[PDB]
Amino acid sequence: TELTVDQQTLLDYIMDSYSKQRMPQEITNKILKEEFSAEENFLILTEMATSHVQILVEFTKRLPGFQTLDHEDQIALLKGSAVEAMFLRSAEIFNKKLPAGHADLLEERIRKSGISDEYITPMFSFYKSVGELKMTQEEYALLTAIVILSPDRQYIKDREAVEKLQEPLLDVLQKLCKIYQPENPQHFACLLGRLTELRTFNHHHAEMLMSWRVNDHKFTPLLCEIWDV
Amino acid sequence: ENALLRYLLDKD
Ligand SMILES: CC[C@H]1[C@@H](O)[C@@H]2[C@H](CC[C@]3(C)[C@@H]([C@H](C)CCC(=O)O)CC[C@@H]23)[C@@]2(C)CC[C@@H](O)C[C@@H]12
Repeated sequence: TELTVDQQTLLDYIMDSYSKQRMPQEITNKILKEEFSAEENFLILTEMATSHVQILVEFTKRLPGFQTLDHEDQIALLKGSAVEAMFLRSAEIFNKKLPAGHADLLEERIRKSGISDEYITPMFSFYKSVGELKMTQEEYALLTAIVILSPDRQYIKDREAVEKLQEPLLDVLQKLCKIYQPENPQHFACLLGRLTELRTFNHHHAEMLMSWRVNDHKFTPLLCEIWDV
Repeated sequence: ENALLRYLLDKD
């Protein structure tokens, strides 16, 4: 049950920063009330995603060292992580602890919302898989944290400067792995795995986009820019 | 040009 002071600080700071913003009540219950419609569901889901993107961009702005990085690189990392992050969040939301409320319902909206059942089946498989890992808020926070902090992102001019900030997070997730799940482990390798995994999922994602349609509705200008089009 | 994101980066 190790965990140095420098680490617990970081984890405490990150876990603080992780649960601050949160999804606005309005957009949230919007899935509980209001009803179905392949076009409505698309609007709801497409609204949220636009929100999540705002939240995320705040979290990454208050992640140790972040504002210290070259301005361009900062974009890059955000442009770079936006989807994957959402995947993790998506993961976190779905599997694990059913608060017996809206979430199980969120899946219905996704199911039949102009999204081909050929993409929601493998995707919802992946999520079930990370679910097998039985993670904790901390892991999700760190995973998201380390993912936003990837030096191997298509355009960042200075990778060393990004790593410095990434390693610490990485070292905290690792030692955090032994502790919560020592039975194996490999669990820390497995996780870094899913990271490499969702990276190819960002690939199926841009494709499935150009085929998602729904009447003729459009994507919020933000998504159009962070989901390319 | 990622103008929307930039705007969200600097004071959201
Ligand atoms: C088949 C899988 C779906 C879920 O992962 C959906 C995303 C859209 C964004 C969400 C609605 C996420 C939401 C913005 C999280 C909000 C929060 O912060 O709580 C969680 C569930 C996500 C779809 C439709 C669209 C993008 C595709 O890659 C995955 C789809």
